[PDB]
Parts: sequence; structure tokens; C-alpha cells
Amino acid sequence: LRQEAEQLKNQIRDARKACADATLSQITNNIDPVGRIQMRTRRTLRGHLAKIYAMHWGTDSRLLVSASQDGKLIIWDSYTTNKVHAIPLRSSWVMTCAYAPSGNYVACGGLDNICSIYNLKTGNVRVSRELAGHTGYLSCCRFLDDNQIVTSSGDTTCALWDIETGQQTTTFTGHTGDVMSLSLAPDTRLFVSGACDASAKLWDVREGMCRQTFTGHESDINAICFFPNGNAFATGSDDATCRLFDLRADQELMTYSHDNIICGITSVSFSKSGRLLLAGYDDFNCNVWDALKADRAGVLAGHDNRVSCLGVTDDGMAVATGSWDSFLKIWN
Amino acid sequence: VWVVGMGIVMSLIVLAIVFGNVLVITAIAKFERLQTVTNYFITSLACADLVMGLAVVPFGAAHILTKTWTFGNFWCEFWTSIDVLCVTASIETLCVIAVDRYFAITSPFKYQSLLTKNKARVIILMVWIVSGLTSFLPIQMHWYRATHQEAINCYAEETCCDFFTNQAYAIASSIVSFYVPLVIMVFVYSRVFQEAKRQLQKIDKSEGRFHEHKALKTLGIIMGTFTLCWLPFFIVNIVHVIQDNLIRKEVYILLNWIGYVNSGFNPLIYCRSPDFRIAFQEL
Amino acid sequence: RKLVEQLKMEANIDRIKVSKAAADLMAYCEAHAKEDPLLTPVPASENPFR
Amino acid sequence: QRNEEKAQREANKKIEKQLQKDKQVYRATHRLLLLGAGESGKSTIVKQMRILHGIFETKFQVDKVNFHMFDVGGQRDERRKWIQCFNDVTAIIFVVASSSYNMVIEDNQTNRLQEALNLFKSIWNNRWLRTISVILFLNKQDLLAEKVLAGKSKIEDYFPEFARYTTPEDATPEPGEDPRVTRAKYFIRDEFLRISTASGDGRHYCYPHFTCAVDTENIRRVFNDCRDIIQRMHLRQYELL
Ligand SMILES: Nc1nc2c(ncn2[C@@H]2O[C@H](COP(=O)(O)OP(=O)(O)OP(=O)(O)O)[C@@H](O)[C@H]2O)c(=O)[nH]1
Ligand SMILES: CN[C@@H]1CCc2c(ccc(O)c2O)[C@H]1O
Repeated sequence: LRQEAEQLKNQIRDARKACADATLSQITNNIDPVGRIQMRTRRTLRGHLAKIYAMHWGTDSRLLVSASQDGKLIIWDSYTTNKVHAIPLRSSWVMTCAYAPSGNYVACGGLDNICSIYNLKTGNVRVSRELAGHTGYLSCCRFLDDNQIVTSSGDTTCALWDIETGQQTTTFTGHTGDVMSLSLAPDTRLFVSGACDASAKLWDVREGMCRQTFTGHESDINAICFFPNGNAFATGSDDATCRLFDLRADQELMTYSHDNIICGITSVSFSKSGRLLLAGYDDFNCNVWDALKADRAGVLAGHDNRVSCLGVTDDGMAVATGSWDSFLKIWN
Repeated sequence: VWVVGMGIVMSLIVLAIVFGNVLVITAIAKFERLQTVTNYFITSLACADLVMGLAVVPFGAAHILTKTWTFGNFWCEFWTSIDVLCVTASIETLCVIAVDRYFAITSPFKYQSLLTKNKARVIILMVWIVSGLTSFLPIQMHWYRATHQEAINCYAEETCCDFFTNQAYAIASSIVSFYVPLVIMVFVYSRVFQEAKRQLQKIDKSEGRFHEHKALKTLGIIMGTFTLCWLPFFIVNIVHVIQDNLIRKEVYILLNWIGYVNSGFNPLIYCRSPDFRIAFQEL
Repeated sequence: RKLVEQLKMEANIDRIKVSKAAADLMAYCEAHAKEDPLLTPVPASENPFR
Repeated sequence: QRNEEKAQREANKKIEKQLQKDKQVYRATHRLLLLGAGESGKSTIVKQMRILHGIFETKFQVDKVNFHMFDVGGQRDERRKWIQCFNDVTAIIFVVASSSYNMVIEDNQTNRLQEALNLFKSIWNNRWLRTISVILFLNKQDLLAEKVLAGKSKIEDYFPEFARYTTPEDATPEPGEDPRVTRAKYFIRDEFLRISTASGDGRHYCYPHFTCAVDTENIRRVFNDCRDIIQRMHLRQYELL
């Protein structure tokens, strides 16, 4: 059995090496560089009592929700900078948040191993359901529709829930380390997951089985996101490197790394056209990369502590970054 | 050419005070992380020092150089009131800083609840009101008069400036301004030193095997740099009014100007936090 | 047991050359670069956050 | 119209006023974290403190201050990636069973004491926990005294440094403790401090205690140590000492 497994692994390496016609750099060598990109802060939201570990925009790209370990979940209106809601939390340890596509629900989770759903359009906003089937903490939550939610926990598993009945429709297994992130596809049919075993997978929602595995990194994985096309994704690991993978070619394409940077990465995100790759960092600022050239094109350094979350509006008009100093910022 | 050499020396004493206090004012307001409860007292002290170094010292230097007064019999009293107000308000802030340090160290649990922004603002406003009450009101009421021909001729002349006061007003001003804060500061720092010594003894007893000059130097820099520069002026001020011509005037002005140069020393004594140094290096 | 069965499924899949994927990504980026407010700055008269 | 924004501006005022009230409560409370290896007696200690008045948490009041004690969740032995969240707690409470030197928790692992030292070394030399003090509870004292009193399974069998060790001069013995028991207790205590004092840069210290989890008033000891921790932090900040 052990010999058979090793022989099969060589087939994957042999087939992948044969398809590597050329590197991405030579193909896009003649592309004119974008240049230098500078942005200025437009708003600064205050009112959080402690560090911030979660953030998510809305479909209308006007309202956003933030979660902090003070025991609060505030909803902002970035156009006028006015708080709209403030939901108290039973547990003071919150590590994720989400916002429904229809805008009627908001999710949460944390070290209590229980996911919670609140009904915005009731005031008296209260808990609607408690999805309590897990072991270990949660890392991410995402909404498919008004009745489906996908959660990844810290016990090397992911699950798809059903809000109406509070039961697991299906579960995914195969990771050997804690799962730390996921990202649904634009058509909400596939999704990925970055574990701490320095690997990523590509699950299928309907079938409930893995399809591919990518092992290009060398440390823990803290973030993941999709290209706007849906045929590529980028990963941010504990080391300073970011890598871009391809589903059709099943190989690593291009790496974004700098000698000076020796810190970790907490979040990654793309642009509206999939040309810029903004990634957070542990050295108190954020960087802007180039998808097709790996050339840095600006630094967002208006934060007094590490950046823990990052997001881009659906219309691609602003970038919102949170940090551990309890201050959000909107860049344009 | 005594004036030519002195001019520069007085001049450095004017530029340094204005430039030194400018950094502290800008850094505190510009940066949000530096806006704490304790920093409000430092900001108030810096503002008082800025006002004094901008208004009082240049006019005194001009009077000393030109050897005459030009404004008249109104700006003289205005300048006297301004300098008295700036001197009185500068000292009493140090007592408040000593008191809040004592509260923070002696009572750790109740310190957070005891002091808030409203209480600090009320305390600062009360200190400024008390300082102003002893400077403008007694001078404008003309309660600091003198009874001799020299003072009468001085007030009759429109080109001469001098400071003549009776015993009662000088004693009251000295007691209100300097003597009362001094005993409070001494007691506070003695208690803080005792607490630090006890804590260090406990630490030594806990893990002496495997493992206080810092407190001495930290308290000495704060205490001596203030006392050894400001006590002589007040002792001579009290002495020369109760006695008849026991000391010349030049000594009086020389001992007075040390109080002005103390405003340069204050921002070096305080604002030594690593955040302050980082802000100064950045700006 | 489980690992050997799983790796067989991922061993036999259809793959294309890197050049085609790179060309597709570059073509998509070039085609959609026009409607990117972050790349080309929007006029100040049409900026909601300004 | 403009009337819509008038009501929105009023909604912020009500919300912003509630946050002011929450400022006082959050800023005037202290958070403590319980850590230790398996079967060390963590729940027994918190049970006694509970009567005095997922994740396991307990709130109690002493004098007028507010305290908030919570467990680590009781998760499995693992790499600790959630340890970065607790980087602003007042202190860390460490509970170790000192009466378990001749025991194994796989069956071929080192003795449970050496597993406790290994965990303590990793926690102490942590990048995130570079400014948090540790309170040590050398638990289960009665069993250790019974083991030493009866003649069998000597410490030298598992720790060969017992023969070369002697009672410290500045070690006050307990009135009921025998010389054979006082020596054994202090050998374990100094073993834990050697790791602590070696890599300490002065930011955080360690407080050792000899406690029984069932019949010892631990509440005063925690309160006194917490007061010292805050006092030392202020003294260091003010440059003095
Ligand atoms: N004899 C004695 N036993 C104690 C004492 N304190 C705790 N114990 C033991 O502790 C056991 C109780 O288990 P817990 O205290 O709940 O251990 P735990 O909380 O699960 O600790 P973890 O496994 O690390 O989570 C009892 O059966 C006792 O045998 C003590 O003071 N004396
Ligand atoms: C013009 N010089 C004045 C004279 C006396 C005096 C000063 C300051 C504080 C006082 O309480 C005083 O009595 C000095 O600034």
C-alpha cells in the first residue's frame, strides 16, 4: 500500500512537469507596467472597544459589518459614517462575521464552537438559529442563499448547514491540520480551503468530495481568495510569499515575494478587474502587488497596528481595512 | 559691547523656549494614541510655557537692552500681570502631576475610576482660575502699592518700569504660588519612593538567587532641577521685602531669570517616553 | 486504504498547457481593465466617497 | 428628502450614548486565563472560587473590583494558534500537578512533570506573550507529601539531580513538613523558576505558590498577586523602581 501510494504521487509530478510549457513572466514580459498607485483615506470609523478580527461588505457596497472581541457587532453606513445597529454577543471571543446576499441576516462565530444567525429586518434583533455541531473553534462563515451557510472549523473539517432545520447536509474531510479560510466561487458551486498543513483543496458542494490538491507553500495558510474569472486563486501563507494557482493547469503559476519583507500575511484580496492583489501584513501596513508582473505599486501605511482583515467593494470603488487598533479605514 | 554678546544669550533663551514647546503641542494633538488623561496636564504646562516665553521674556530683554520703557503706564501693568499669571500657573501643574502619579502608584485598582476626562478638565480649569485670580485682580485693584517717594515718582513717570510691592501682597503671593505645592510634592515623592523600595525588596526576596539607583536618579532629576533653580528667587523675594536694602536689585533680576530658563528644562525632564522620541524623530 | 483510493481519482484528469491559461488570464485582464476604478482614477465629480 | 437623514443622525446618538456606559465596565474589569496539562486540577480550583462569588467562564467579585476568569476551552493537545487572542489579559494562571512525577500520560512519553515543563517553556518563550506574567500553582501537595513519606519510588530514579540538590538557606519550612518533604517541594519549585528567570527581560515575572485545590484559600493570593502585577507595570512605565 505504501509503495502504491508513492508510485501514484510520481504520476502527478510527472504529468504536471510535462505541461509546463513556459513561465508566466516570459508571456507577460512585454506588458507595460501599471506604474505607481497612491490612495488617500476617505473615512475613519470609530466606536470599537478592542481589536477587530472580522469584516464584510454588502451587495449594495454601502453598508458593512465588523466584529470585535469586546462583545459587539456594529453595522456602519460608510457614505455618512453613522452606526445603524449594535448587536450584543453572548461570547466575547469572535473570530468571523458574514453578511447575507439579500441583506436580511448577519452571521457570527468564534471560540464557543457555535455559529449564530441574526435577523436584521425584524428593533429587538435577536438570535434566529444556533448551529452547534462542531468541535474546535470556527475560522470562516459564508452565505450561499438565505437558507445555506458554509462553515470551516478547527478540527480539520468543513460542513454545509441548513438554517431552517439546523442540521448538516454534508461534510468534507481530508485535511490534516486546522482550516483557516475559504472562499465561495462566483457561481457558488465550488469553494476552496486553506489548512495549516501547507496545502489547499477544491471541494464540490453538490458531490461533497475533493477534486484537486495544491501543495506549493511551506508553512501555515491564513487567507485565500478567487480570481474574478473563477479559474484561479491566490493564497497568503505564514511566510512572506503569496502564490497564484491555476485550476485548469493544476500548477503553481507565479510567486510574489520580497527579500525585505520577513513577516506574515493575514489577508488577501483582488481588484474589480483582477489586476491588483492587495495583501495585508504583520508589520502594521498593507501592500499592493501586480497580478501579472509581481511588482509592488504602493504601500498603505496608515495603521498603528497589524492588519487583520481586508475587503473590496463589489463595484470596485473602495478598499476597507481593519486592524487591532479598533479603527476601520476606507481608501479610494 | 556687553549688549551685543548678551543679546544673543537672551535671544537663545527666547528661541529655545518657543521652539521647544512647539514640538510637544503639535505631537499630542496630531497623534491620537498620545491623547491620554495624563498628557492633558503636560499640554497645559506646554501652553503656559509657550505663552510665557512668547510674551514675558522678549519684553524684559528689550527693557534690559534699551535701558528704558516706551509703551507707557498701561502695558507695564499688563506685562506684570501676564508674567505673574504665567509663573503661578506653571508651578501648580507640577503639583497636579505629582498627585496623579501618587494616585496611580499607591492605589492601582481605584485609579481608573477616580480620574476621567471631565475631572481632569475641571481640575485644569480650577488651577487656571486660581492662577488668574492672584495675577490680574490684585494688580488692577492696585493692592500692591508702595509708600515712598521713589515708587510714587516711578508711577508718575511714563518711561520707567519697576516692581514695588508691600509685605502683605508679596507674602500672600509667595505662599499661594510656591510654598504650598512644594510640601505636597515632597510628601508625594517620598511616598512613591517608599512604595518603589518595598516593591524592589519583594522582588529581591522572591528570586534573589538566580538573578535602586534608577529610582534615585529619576526622582533627583525631577526634584533638584526644579528646587535648586526656583527656591533662591522666592527666598530672596520674601527676605528683601521684610528687610531694608539688604540686597541689590541686579541679584533680584538675575535670580528671576532662572525661573524663565526653567521653562526650557521642563520639556527635557518630561516627554521622554519612547512614543515621544519616535514622534520627534518622524517629525 | 483511504489515501490510496483518493489519489487515484486526482491522478487521471484533463490538463492544458500553462501558455493557454496565461493567455486567457492576460486577455481577461486586458478586456476588463477599462472598468476598474482602482486602476484608472475616477473623476472627482463621480466619486461617492469624495 | 432631508427628513430621512434627520432620523438617521438621531439613531447614532442613542447608540453612541450606550457605548459610553460600556466604557466604564470594560475598562474596570480584569481577565485571567487558566492553563495546564491534563488532569492538573483546573476545574477543581475554579469550582472553589465559584462558590466564593465550548468555553468555560466564571465571574466573581472581591471588594469592589470586577474579575472575569475563563478556561482555555478544554481543547485537545495541539499547536496553539488561538493563544494570540489572549495578548492583553492581566495574568496567566498555571496549574501543575507536582505529585505526578512517577506517572506517564502515549505510554512511552516522558513523565508527566517533564511534559508540564515542556509546555511551560513553550508558553514562556512566546512571541505574543512577551508582556504577560504567570502565576504558578504547584497543586496536589498532600499526595506528594504522602509519596515521599512512604519509602518507595524515590525522586532520584526519574530525576537524577535530586542527590546533588540541598535545601536552600532562604527556604522557610512548613511546621508540619518534615525535612525529607521540604527538600522535595523546593526542588520542583526551583526547577520551574530556572526556565522563567533565564529568558526574562524584566517585562514579566513568575509567582510560585504551594496550594491544595480543595482546602486552601487561593482567592487572597490571586488578588494580592494581581495588585502587585499592576503596581509593577506602573512603576516600570514611570521609569522608576
Ligand atoms: N487528592 C487530591 N486530588 C485532587 C486535588 N485537586 C484536584 N484533584 C484531582 O482532580 C480530579 C478532578 O479533575 P479536574 O480537576 O476537573 O481536572 P480537569 O479540570 O479536567 O483538568 P484538565 O484535564 O487539564 O482539563 C479529581 O478526581 C482529583 O483526583 C487535590 O487537591 N487533592
Ligand atoms: C515681574 N517679576 C515678578 C515679580 C514677583 C513675582 C513673580 C512671579 C510670581 C510671584 O508670586 C511674584 O511675587 C515675578 O514674575
